[PDB]
Amino acid sequence: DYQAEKEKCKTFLQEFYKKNFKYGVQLANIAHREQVALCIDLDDLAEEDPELVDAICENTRRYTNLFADAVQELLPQYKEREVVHKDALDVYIEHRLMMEQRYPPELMRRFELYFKAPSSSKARVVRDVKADSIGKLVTVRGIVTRVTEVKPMMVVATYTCDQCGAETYQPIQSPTFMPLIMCPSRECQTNRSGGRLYLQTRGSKFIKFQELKIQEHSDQVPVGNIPRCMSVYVRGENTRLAQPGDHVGITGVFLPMLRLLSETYLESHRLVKMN
Amino acid sequence: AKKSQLKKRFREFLRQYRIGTDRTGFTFKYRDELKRHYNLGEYWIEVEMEDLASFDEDLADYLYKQPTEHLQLLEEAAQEVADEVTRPRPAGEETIQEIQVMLRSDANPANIRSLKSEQMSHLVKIPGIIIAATAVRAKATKISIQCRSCRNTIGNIAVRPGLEGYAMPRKCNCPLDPYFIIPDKCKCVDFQTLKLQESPDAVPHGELPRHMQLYCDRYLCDKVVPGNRVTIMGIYSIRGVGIRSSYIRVVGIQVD
Amino acid sequence: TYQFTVLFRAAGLAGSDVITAVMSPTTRGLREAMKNEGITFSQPLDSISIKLRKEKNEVKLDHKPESVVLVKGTNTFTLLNFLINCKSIVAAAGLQAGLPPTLLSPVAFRGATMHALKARSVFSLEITGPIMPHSLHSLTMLLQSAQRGSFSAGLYTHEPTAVFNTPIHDLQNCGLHPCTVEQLTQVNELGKLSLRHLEMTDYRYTWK
Amino acid sequence: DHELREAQREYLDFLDDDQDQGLYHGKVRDMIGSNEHRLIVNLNDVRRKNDKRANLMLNDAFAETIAFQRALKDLVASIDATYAKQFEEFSVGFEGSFGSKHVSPRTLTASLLGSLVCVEGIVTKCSLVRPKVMRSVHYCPATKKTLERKYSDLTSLEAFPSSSIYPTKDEENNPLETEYGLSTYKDHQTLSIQEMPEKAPAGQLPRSVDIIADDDLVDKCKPGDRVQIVGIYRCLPSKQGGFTSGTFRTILLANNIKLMSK
Ligand SMILES: [Zn+2]
Ligand SMILES: [Zn+2]
Repeated sequence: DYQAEKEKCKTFLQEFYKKNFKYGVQLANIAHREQVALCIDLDDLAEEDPELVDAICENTRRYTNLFADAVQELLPQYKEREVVHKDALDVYIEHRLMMEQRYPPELMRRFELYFKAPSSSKARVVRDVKADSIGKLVTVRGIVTRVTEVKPMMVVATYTCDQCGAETYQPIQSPTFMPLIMCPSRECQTNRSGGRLYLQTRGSKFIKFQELKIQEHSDQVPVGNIPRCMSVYVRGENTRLAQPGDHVGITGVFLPMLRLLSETYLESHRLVKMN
Repeated sequence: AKKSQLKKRFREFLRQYRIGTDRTGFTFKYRDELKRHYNLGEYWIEVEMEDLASFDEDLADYLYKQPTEHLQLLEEAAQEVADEVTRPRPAGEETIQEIQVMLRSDANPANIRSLKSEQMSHLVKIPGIIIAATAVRAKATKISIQCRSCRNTIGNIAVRPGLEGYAMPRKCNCPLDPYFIIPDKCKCVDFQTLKLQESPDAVPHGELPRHMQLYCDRYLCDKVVPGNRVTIMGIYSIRGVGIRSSYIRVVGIQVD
Repeated sequence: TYQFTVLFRAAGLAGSDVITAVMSPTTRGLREAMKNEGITFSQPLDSISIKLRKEKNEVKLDHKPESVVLVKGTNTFTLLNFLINCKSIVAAAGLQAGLPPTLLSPVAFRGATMHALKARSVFSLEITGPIMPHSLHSLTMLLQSAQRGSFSAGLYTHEPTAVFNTPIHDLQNCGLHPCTVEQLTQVNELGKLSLRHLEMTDYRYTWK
Repeated sequence: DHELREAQREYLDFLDDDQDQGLYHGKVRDMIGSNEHRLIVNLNDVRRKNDKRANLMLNDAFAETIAFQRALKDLVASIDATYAKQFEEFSVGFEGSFGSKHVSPRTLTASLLGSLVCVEGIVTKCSLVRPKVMRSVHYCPATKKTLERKYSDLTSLEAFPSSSIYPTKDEENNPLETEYGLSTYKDHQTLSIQEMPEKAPAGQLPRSVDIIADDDLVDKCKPGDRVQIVGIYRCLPSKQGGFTSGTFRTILLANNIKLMSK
């Protein structure tokens, strides 16, 4: 039951021994817009319950969302000193609400949650990341050979139609998508003629994106064999954290690329510049 | 139909042709050869064209002008005769193998530059020199298809010889085109493509030699290597606006 | 069975003093299975890679008449139970799949079926079928009187049962002629060998 | 199928070499202990114990291979149930003496299709080890239901073109989410073998054959090696639009890769 998992995650988050509430303080900072990246460490979960550690290590896709939702639920009860920001997204939302009186959780989200590899986990070479570790948590190491410039990536789209006033939503969970052509709002359906809605870039959500290629250390590579590469996707605060020619060790998720045989990429979670 | 009559006439030719005179003795030439080759494991025969003309001039004249169907009928007749000559076969060899018929004649050879467009789908005899060859690939003869949705099976489909395919059905009898070829339920034969170059003397002055693509099948594969002078007997056939590539289905090779 | 043959003997036969049992074509796996059940038998005829090398001397004469196994004493009862409960007596694949082993006996038992040997005279006399020693002895006894002590016999033997002649050292109610009992209570002289020609001239036996 | 049932019974009897010399009973235990899922079966032993199965396997590899794999799975389940539960299907590899099936890329004609062969040559090129999908486990957040699906392609035994990969909607159009960690993936590599340069006729180009490796058979040899591949020989049908040219290419599935020089 995923609900029980979420309750267990919340119970861990609210009460953490150190009894310094590291998670509580950090969630309060996030509610105060003082912190964006929250890195959950798995050794603490091992201290409480190692079964959850094994379960989260087997599939680091659902439990990331579970942790994000738990943090989102815990956030409201820590907003003490209101806000001191001037977000354009918040201005757009405020004016839209004012007109409304006259929402996906990801849309109302600015915290990114990442996990840290437990001390038990050991680093692996690029050649050692086989097909039996798809969807699991891995820790590769190597030399970065190429880094791309940071570009915005659409996360959720926010369309507006001239005929109606209800803004349309379109989450983007794929590398490619097709923009909405006709407005599906019930106001337009009643009119029997869908409006030619347009995407409002001001009300949309964008995230920093970066792509880098990690190679293999020459000494570790066998003499006969040639070195192999790997593509790593970096999003969020982890961007601008690596430069070409740097020895790094990356903890992330091994996933295939879909667009029966497929390519693979690494979803980075924690980047460390080892030597 | 007339096809049955033609097949019966070919069978009679195979079973009744004899060589020799009553002063020495008579020996059936093609029945004995068929028996000997089938027992040896080589499933082919070399039928001359003057012999067939002497037995039945009409039958020879229907092979010099419509080689496809008449050659197919001749091959089926050869298979039936070979089956009847060695009727009590040893255990495990009950099924009868298919026989390939090769043709030969003593006519004067033509030239590659003399092949007009009127002589299409006719037996031709052109000399030349081989300058290229390809790897021995596979060509299907019997295929079985199966629907992707309702898994209906339509087996024992026959594919025409030469560089000619088979248009797959659209209706399932299950979306449009639901049929795929079953991999293991396919019978294949050897397959090769050569390039014949005009003889070094027939080439006119101040002009480069011309070429022609050839097609070889079954026991004709791996018989000629590049650099050999050959005399080819085959069927002229086709594989810009309305332009079609033309090749030569080889049915006989005489390496010189 | 379809792989091996056993012969149970009473107490006193072949010079022994207790119940015996002889298995001619034994294998290493079957012998080890016997060891792990309490049977005490006795054949009268990489570190794991080194252990296999040691077994090579042991596994040389397997599937051959030199792997004869002799069980004695009360161990025959456990041998009977093991054979009844064994999983390799009945073949699971082949022509003799599912057929239980054949039992032969000179006297009646529960489930027995009376059978007869085929006799036909051509002078010569031919007898075919499973010939047990008492039948052969009785036939010789009859032919001695009938032929006035002059006849010759040609015996065709079943080879996988020739090693049963390997030496091993109150039967009045067993249901045998006293002469046959006297003959069968001797010491096995032949070894891995069986009679192939018997000749009787002037009431004297000269076996070949 | 009755024939398949008979083959399965005979192969299960062959594998359970317990009351005989414990060869293939020990081998299965060794494979389980070493955490593998492929058993190398020498067919000299099969020919010695059951000649009919040896010849039938050499002449019809597909059904006999399937039966042998299922018998091996049953025997492993007998030895240890949990280990058999870990792996969906076990694999079998062959070795020994094949007779007239000891061929080279030049003498590998089209009459050997569907027959277990053993090809000798020298590797020329190898591809990259990319994963392949076998089973995908989906989940519906609305109904709290876990869906499952199996896939197959034309480059595997029991070939079948499977479509509708990675479904996204339920019967009632409920959203579906794919759990990558619960799905099963396997490797895939493609090689090419060439006839030995010393045994190739002069003038003519050397011949070649394309082979397919999967699972533990990947990254077993590099270009320039003298190898000896063993596996089934089969054709790959090609369809263009609504037409088939009829000139299919030939592939060699592999179940045992052995080096020679070492
Ligand atoms: Zn609208
Ligand atoms: Zn259908």
